[PDB]
Order: sequence, then structure tokens, then C-alpha cells
Amino acid sequence: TQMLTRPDVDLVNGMFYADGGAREAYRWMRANEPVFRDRNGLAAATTYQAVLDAERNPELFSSTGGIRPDQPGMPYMIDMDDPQHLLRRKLVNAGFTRKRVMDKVDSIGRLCDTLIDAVCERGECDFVRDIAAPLPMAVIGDMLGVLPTERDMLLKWSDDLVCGLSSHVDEAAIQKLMDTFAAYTEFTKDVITKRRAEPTDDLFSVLVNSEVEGQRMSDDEIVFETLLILIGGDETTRHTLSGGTEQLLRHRDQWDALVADVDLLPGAIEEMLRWTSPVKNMCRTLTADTVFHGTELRAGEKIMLMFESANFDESVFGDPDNFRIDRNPNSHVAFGFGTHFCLGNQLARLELRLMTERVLRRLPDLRLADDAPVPLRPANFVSGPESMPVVFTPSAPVLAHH
Amino acid sequence: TQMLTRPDVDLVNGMFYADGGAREAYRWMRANEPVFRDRNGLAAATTYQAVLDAERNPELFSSTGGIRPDQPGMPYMIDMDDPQHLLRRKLVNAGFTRKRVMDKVDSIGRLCDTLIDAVCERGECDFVRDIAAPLPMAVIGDMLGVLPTERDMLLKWSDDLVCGLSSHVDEAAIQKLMDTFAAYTEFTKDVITKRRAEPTDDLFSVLVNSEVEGQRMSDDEIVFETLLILIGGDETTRHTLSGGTEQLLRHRDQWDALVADVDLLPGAIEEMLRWTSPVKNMCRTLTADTVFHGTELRAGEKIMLMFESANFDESVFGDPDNFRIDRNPNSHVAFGFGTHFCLGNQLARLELRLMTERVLRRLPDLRLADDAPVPLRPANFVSGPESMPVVFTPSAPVLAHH
Ligand SMILES: OC[C@H]1O[C@@H]2O[C@H]3[C@H](O)[C@@H](O)[C@@H](O[C@H]4[C@H](O)[C@@H](O)[C@H](O[C@H]5[C@H](O)[C@@H](O)[C@@H](O[C@H]6[C@H](O)[C@@H](O)[C@@H](O[C@H]7[C@H](O)[C@@H](O)[C@@H](O[C@H]8[C@H](O)[C@@H](O)[C@@H](O[C@H]1[C@H](O)[C@@H]2O)O[C@@H]8CO)O[C@@H]7CO)O[C@@H]6CO)O[C@@H]5CO)O[C@@H]4CO)O[C@@H]3CO
Ligand SMILES: OC[C@H]1O[C@H]2O[C@H]3[C@H](O)[C@@H](O)[C@@H](O[C@H]4[C@H](O)[C@@H](O)[C@@H](O[C@H]5[C@H](O)[C@@H](O)[C@@H](O[C@H]6[C@H](O)[C@@H](O)[C@@H](O[C@H]7[C@H](O)[C@@H](O)[C@@H](O[C@H]8[C@H](O)[C@@H](O)[C@H](O[C@H]1[C@H](O)[C@H]2O)O[C@@H]8CO)O[C@@H]7CO)O[C@@H]6CO)O[C@@H]5CO)O[C@@H]4CO)O[C@@H]3CO
Ligand code: HEM
Ligand code: HEM
Repeated sequence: TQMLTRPDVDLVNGMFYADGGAREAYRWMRANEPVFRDRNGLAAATTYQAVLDAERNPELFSSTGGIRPDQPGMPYMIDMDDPQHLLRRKLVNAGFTRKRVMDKVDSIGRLCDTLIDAVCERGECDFVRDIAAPLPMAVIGDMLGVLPTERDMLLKWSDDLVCGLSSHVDEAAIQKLMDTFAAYTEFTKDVITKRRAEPTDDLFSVLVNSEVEGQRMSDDEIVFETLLILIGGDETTRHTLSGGTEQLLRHRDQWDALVADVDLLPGAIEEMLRWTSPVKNMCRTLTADTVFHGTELRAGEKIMLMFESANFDESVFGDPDNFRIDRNPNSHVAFGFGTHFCLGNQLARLELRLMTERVLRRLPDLRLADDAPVPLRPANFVSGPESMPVVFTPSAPVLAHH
Repeated sequence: TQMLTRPDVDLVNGMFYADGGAREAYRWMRANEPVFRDRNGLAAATTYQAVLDAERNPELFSSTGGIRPDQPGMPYMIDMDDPQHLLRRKLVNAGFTRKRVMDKVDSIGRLCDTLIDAVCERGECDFVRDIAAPLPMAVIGDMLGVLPTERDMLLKWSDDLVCGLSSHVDEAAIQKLMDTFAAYTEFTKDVITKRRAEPTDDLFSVLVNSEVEGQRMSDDEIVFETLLILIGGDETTRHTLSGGTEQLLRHRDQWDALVADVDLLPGAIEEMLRWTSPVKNMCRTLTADTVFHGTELRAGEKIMLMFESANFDESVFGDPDNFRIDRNPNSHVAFGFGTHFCLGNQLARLELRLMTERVLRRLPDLRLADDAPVPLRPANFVSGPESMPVVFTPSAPVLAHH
């Protein structure tokens, strides 16, 4: 005897996150079955409170089963629980100190200018393809100290490892994934061996030299953690930049306020993060039977923490369906919460701030080419704008390197 | 000083309620300033809790100042406080017993089929002009026992008594209003006098005969209470019918459920009522200074109870932005709450159910002619659809009187 208006959905179907019906479905779930089971019985924590409770209780909600719903865990920190997680995190954190992040201000700002220079004379571009997508990848490659060509191979390997993991059933699809993993590891071990012998100041060198409680990372460990960073740092930042900007463009009074006053921008960045929630879910595995916010969960099953749904929880935000750059407080969970809280959160905030500040200054009349909805990427994990045609009065490039 | 995102609105401007921006503005109010002051300082209770608290405390929130923001009270029951109100109400209640309402089932049903008969062969109509608008006026005229021609005159007097009250600054406009009030009173007293002499079973007869605690209504009182019913019973019922049906038409699985099963219709009517909230506000006058849900209010000022805002209060409804005929419970305040709780609520529910049942049965494939938003009537008091083109497979008229 299900209810007439119960959403009939498959939360691992990428279309659910792209076709525009997600927020409606979440409203139904938060109001009627806050820990919701989809058409395949898959459990999902949909309220902010259920998400936080699960985040604060990794003893009961484990990450070691893997954070995707139909794959096992990988050997990197997001698929580990404390105490192993904490040590691995503290090791890798050497690369993400406040000082290491803040010292990238010049280089990231310089990248931002070159990307804008590439479109500013034209008076139109695709914001995704031409500004949002290149930026996070270029920051990563510069962080790793690699060439742009190397950066391109790496970020494509890491794409293919993502695809082949989510789909490895045919014997050819298995061999292809194993080949990709071999080529990834071989390239990355080579770079590591080089950094051991002739240190630089890049992330590889930092991981090689990191030491916590007498322990250091092995080469295999750096290979996996580097992978996690290639995967975790790229598309998410892209989608906040593009989806976040999209909302600024649709709220002209807010856009104008930000053009007139750059001190409003940190608050805007937090609203962009909440609104876009690029990571749609992370899984946890039940370590015991428990009744959780009304739903009986069994040991061994996975539950999806639905961060977008949490970030639109009216019981916490009051008016989450209104986009507001002045929202304060804004305790959104776009980066999760708790021991796994996004390691790259400060760097992501920096990239968003440095690029948006320059978008505001250099393209001050920016608008959507047309007000229709922006297409989103059908994906069940990280999703945001596929393309976003924009227009602006052209201006002359800065061409900093001359 | 004010927040960037604070709505800049005039709650007595009818365009606020028709241009589609109201629900967004209410979201901001409920979240940020539950007793909100508009751009002219006019106070408004926007949360369900603030509306219920005001309704339950008429000692502090009086109706005797008038229930409109810019007019004094009239001598009929909605502008009275208890004990005067209770007595007047109980007298008039003789016309609205369960028995009197239920004994209208055949006549209202017959009316409904006559209205559908006028469009069924054509395959299209304007649902406001041709179905929603005629019905509540015809029920009222039948209730009073008058001829259709008289009913038409009464309902036009009542309209422009409403218009002239709202605007009567200059001498010419004061004169038109006094002229209509005299013409209205003359006609109604004449009918009353006839009914005293030669009783029928209509509402005038029932009011003449009503006796509560040894007291009876005078002719002048029946004149005023009849005026209140002519105003109160007409456009409100229209807007729930047309706006309610509009939502059923836009949710095809719900429409299809109702066509298959008429037992879902009482729940549907309650959701139609909540969603459409045709009475957008009623005023109260403060009888003392008080700090109310955060806002300092002064004795003698008026506050608007924003019923639609209360009916979209997420803290109470969970998912009010999803239209759901299965919503249960559904304690909406479309009829208000408390001692003034709509006297016509059961007749209105009856008209809505009898007409909707016939629409479902006789026009089972009904649809909006196109999906664009339906124009709403700019008015600061009672508002809903101005027109609603619909289409359906034609059928043969019933032609009951043959
Ligand atoms: O229902 C109509 C018939 O009711 C007659 O008796 C009414 C009584 O009049 C009602 O008000 C009700 O209680 C009264 C209460 O006695 C009175 O204090 C109160 O307050 C009003 C105040 O007294 C007025 O001064 C008013 O301001 C008006 C102003 O004073 C005046 O100059 C007016 O212009 C009037 C005009 O002067 C007058 O001629 C009127 O025409 C009316 C007829 O003359 C009149 O006889 C009446 O019919 C009543 C029967 O005769 C019952 O005995 O209605 C005629 C119109 O149909 O024209 C203008 C008014 O039409 O301008 C000011 C307003 O125009 O201020 C207070 C109101 O704002 O009034 C209450 C009622 O509100 O007792 C009976 C029951 O209804
Ligand atoms: O899923 C784990 C599970 O794997 C099962 O299925 C695999 C099969 O085992 C494997 O052969 C695969 O095909 C691989 C091939 O045969 C390998 O030769 C490989 O080439 C390897 C090279 O052979 C190795 O040198 C290897 O280097 C690794 C290094 O020595 C070591 O430090 C390691 O780092 C990981 C740890 O070693 C390790 O503990 C690991 O945890 C694993 C456990 O040790 C396993 O017992 C557990 O069971 C195995 C089954 O026995 C096996 O049949 O699986 C655990 C999962 O991790 O994680 C550590 C992370 O730091 O790994 C170093 C490399 O980074 O790697 C090279 C890469 O070319 O090529 C194939 C894999 O690409 O066949 C099936 C699947 O088809
Ligand atoms: C807007 C951009 C980003 C978003 C929305 C985002 C979001 C998240 C989320 C939701 C988690 C899981 C936290 C949890 O389950 O509670 C996570 C973890 C993680 N992220 Fe990010 N991320 C972003 C950018 C980045 C960047 C730039 C990097 C690195 C360069 C990065 C690296 C990591 C790593 C290493 C983890 C694992 C931390 C752990 O398990 O302790 N992320 N992120
Ligand atoms: C959908 C149809 C209707 C709606 C939405 C509606 C709404 C309301 C509202 C909101 C109030 C004020 C309650 C308050 O302030 O707390 C009210 C009062 C009143 N209504 Fe209705 N109404 C409707 C239909 C009718 C009908 C058919 C009649 C019969 C003519 C009627 C007669 C009255 C009367 C006489 C009052 C004053 C009762 C009092 O002050 O005690 N209404 N209505």
C-alpha cells in the first residue's frame, strides 16, 4: 500500500540527478520517509539531521565498504575508517596546509587570467567548456608539478578508472580497466621515484616527505592517494563554479551587488556550494542493525547520504529554495561533515573565489545566452552543468606573461 | 541596514498576489522575519504559527477595526468580536446547518450538470468563465430564493460596494457608493418584508425566523449579513474550483487516480483548498502593544494574517510546494481558524465536491489548452485564476429538465 505520490525512482540512475525532478522527490522524502528506500530497496538519508547523525557515527556507518553503492572499497583514505583513516589523512594533509593552499594564490590567479584571456575578445563562450572545466584540472596538474600533457593523461586515466570501476562485468572491460590501472601506476611511480631522488616543492615531494607518528607513506600509498585527489578535485569544483555562477547570473540584483562589492563574495561562494551540491551522495555501510529516523536498516547494507537533499532541508535553512548570497549562517554539507570532511575544501574555496572575483571584474555584464534551463550531466555521483552558453561585452586580454 | 535579499513589496498592491512572486517572498519572510513589515510598515503574520496564535487571541487581535488594511469595520459578523460576534453568528448559523447544506445536494448537483451541458459538445471552454465563475453565484441566488435576474443585480451591487469601500476619497465616488448601498438595501428590505408576511424555505425566511437566547435579527441586520454572504461566498469558491482543478490537470497521475476512484475526492478538495488559499489575507487590529514572533507591534495598528503563506509553511506541512491529493493530515487555514472560521466552509466544500465529481466523470480527459501559467487576478484580498482555457473530448449534454 505505497502512497500515490511516493516517488518511483532509482537513486543509482544518473538521470534522476539530471532531469530536474530530484528536488521535488527530495521534498517528498524529507517530509514523508526521511530515510527513504528507492524502487530497488536502496536506503537513502535525505534530511540534514539524518545525514549529520550518520556522519557523526562512523562506528555504525562505515566507509570501509566503499563510498559508491555498487562497488567495494579502494585502498585510499575515503574508503577507510579511523584509526587507519586518520593516520592516512594526517599524512596527506601535509599537501593541504593553510600555508600550502595560500601560497597558490598567485599561480591560481594567473591561471584564471589566462583562461579569461582566451575568451574575453569574443563576447561569448561556453562557461563550462571554456572556464569552469579547465580551471580545476590545471590547478591539479600544477599542484603535482607535471606538464600540461602529463596532467591530461592523468586526468583521463582517472576518468577511465572511474568508468571501468562502475562497470567491470565483460572480460574485455576488465582487461581494459587493468591496463589503465597499470599505465597510471607506472607513470605515477616513475614520477615518485624521481621526486625521492630530486625533491621539488610539489605535492609528490610533499607526500614523500610527510611523516606522522614515525610513519611515512609508501609509493603504492602515494599512487592511490594521488588517484583519489585526481578524482575528487576536478569535476566537483567545475560544477560549483558553473552551477554557482549560473545562479548569480539569474539573480541580477545579487550579481550587481557582487560587482559593486567584493567583500560579499565569501558569502556568495558558500551559497554557490550549497546550491550546487556537486557530490550528490556518498555511501556508508551499516555495521549493525539499527532503526534510523524511522527506517529499519540491516547490518551489511549501504545507505546513501544525499547531500543535496540535506542542503535543501527547510527545517535547517528556512528558505533553501531561494538562492541568497547573503545567507548567514550557511552550515551546508556540500563537503560532507565529520572525519571525512573534504580535504580539498580550502583549495576548492580558493579556486572558486579567485576565478569568480575575476569573472566579476572582467566580464561585469555577463549573462546567460538564453534563460532556458542549463543541461545537467546524467551521473549518479558527481553532477552539474554540461554546457552553459554566456554573453558579455568583449574586452582586451591581460596577457600577463608578456 | 536591510538585507540585500529582503523583499521590497507593498502587501496592499494587488499585483503582489497575481504576478507569481508571492510564494518566493513568503519563503523569505517565514525564514527571516516571520511577522514581516512591508515597504510602508504594514505588519504581516506569515508563519502558520503566527497566524494561529493571532486567531486564537482575538482579545489582542481584534476584528472590530475591519478585516481590510485600509477601511474601518462594517456592521456584520466578520467585523465583530465576541460576545457580539457569537450571538450574530449563531443567528446566521440557522442558514448553514448540516441539514440545510445537505438538503442542497440535488439542487447544486442539478446546477453543475446544467453548466457542463453548456460546454460539453464543444470540446473546449474557459473553465473560469464557463464553469467556476457561474456556479457559486447560482448557488447563492438559489439559496436566497431569488430570480436569476435578481441574483445578477445583487451580486453586481455587492461587487461595487466592495470596490467603492476600497476607494471613496472624492465626492463623485462617495455618491456612487451611497447610491448603490440604497439600491441594495431597498431591494433586500423589500424581499425581507415579503418573507415575513409569506415565509418560504429560503435563507431570508430562515434568518427572519432564527432566534438565539431570546433574540431575533432585525431587517437591517439581515441586510448586512446577506451582504456579507454575497461577498464572502462567491469569488472565493470560484478560485478554489478553477485553481484547484488547474493543479489536478497538471498532475496527471493524480487526475487519473481521481477519475478511477471518487473516494479520493475529499482529500483532493482539501489540497485544492490549501493550494489555492483564495483569501490572501484578513486584518486584525492590536488592542495592546506586544512583541509578537519577534516584531514589536503597537496598539491600534493592523496586521495582515497571510493565509496562503501559512498554508505553505514547511515547518507544518513538510512538503507544501508539492501538490498532493493524498496529503494527510491537511490542517490548512484556507477558511481561517477560530471564532471567525468560515461560516460557509461546508457549503463551499459541497459545491467543490459536487462540481469536481461531475467534471471527473463527464470530462475525464480534460486538459489545460496549454501549459503556460494561468493569469491570476490582481487584487489584494481575494484572488485566483482570471481565465483558464481547457480542452476535452466532446460528449452529449444531459438536459436534465427534459
Ligand atoms: O440600514 C439603513 C437604515 O438604517 C437606519 O438606522 C441605522 C443607522 O443609521 C445605523 O448606523 C445603525 O447604527 C448606526 C449608529 O446609529 C450611528 O451612530 C453610526 O455612526 C455613523 C454616524 O452617526 C454618522 O454620522 C456617519 O457619518 C455619516 C454622516 O453623519 C452623514 O452626514 C452621512 O451622509 C449620510 C446622510 O446624512 C444620510 O441621509 C444617508 O442616507 C441614509 C438615510 O437617511 C437613512 O435613513 C438610512 O437608512 C436607515 C434607516 O432609516 C434606519 O433607521 O440609510 C440611508 C441610506 O440608505 O446618506 C449618507 C449615508 O447614506 O455621511 C456619513 C456616512 O455617509 O458616521 C458613522 C458611520 O460611518 O452609524 C451606525 C450604522 O453604521 O442603526 C441602524 C441599523 O443599520
Ligand atoms: O582485490 C584484491 C585481490 O586481488 C585479487 O584479484 C586480482 C589479482 O590478485 C591480480 O593479479 C589481478 O591482476 C593483477 C596482476 O596479477 C598483478 O601482477 C598486477 O601487477 C601488479 C604487480 O603484480 C604487483 O607488484 C602490484 O604491486 C603492488 C605492491 O607489491 C603492493 O605494495 C601493493 O599495494 C597494495 C598492497 O600490496 C595490498 O596489500 C593491497 O591489498 C590487497 C591484498 O594484498 C590482497 O590479498 C587482496 O586479495 C587479492 C587477491 O589475492 C587477488 O587474487 O586484495 C587487496 C586489495 O588491495 O592494497 C595496497 C594499496 O597500497 O600493490 C602494489 C601496486 O600499487 O601491482 C602491480 C600493478 O601492475 O596486475 C594486475 C592488477 O592490475 O587479477 C585479479 C583481478 O583481475
Ligand atoms: C567544490 C569542490 C568539492 C566538493 C563539493 C567536494 C566534496 C567532497 C565530499 C562530499 C567529500 C566526502 C566527505 C564525506 O563523505 O563526509 C569529499 C572528500 C574528499 N575530497 Fe573533496 N570536494 C571538492 C573539492 C575537492 C578538491 C579540490 C580536492 C583535492 C585537491 C578534494 C579532495 C578530497 C579528498 C582527498 C577527500 C577524502 C577526505 C577523507 O576521506 O578524509 N576535494 N569531498
Ligand atoms: C473556498 C471558499 C471560501 C473560502 C476560501 C473562504 C474563506 C473564508 C475566510 C478565510 C474567512 C475568515 C476566517 C478568519 O478570519 O479566521 C471566512 C469567513 C466567513 N465566510 Fe467564507 N470562504 C469561502 C466560502 C464561503 C461561502 C460559500 C460562504 C457562504 C456565503 C462564506 C461565508 C463566510 C462568512 C459569513 C464569514 C464570516 C464568519 C465569521 O466572521 O464568524 N464563505 N471565509
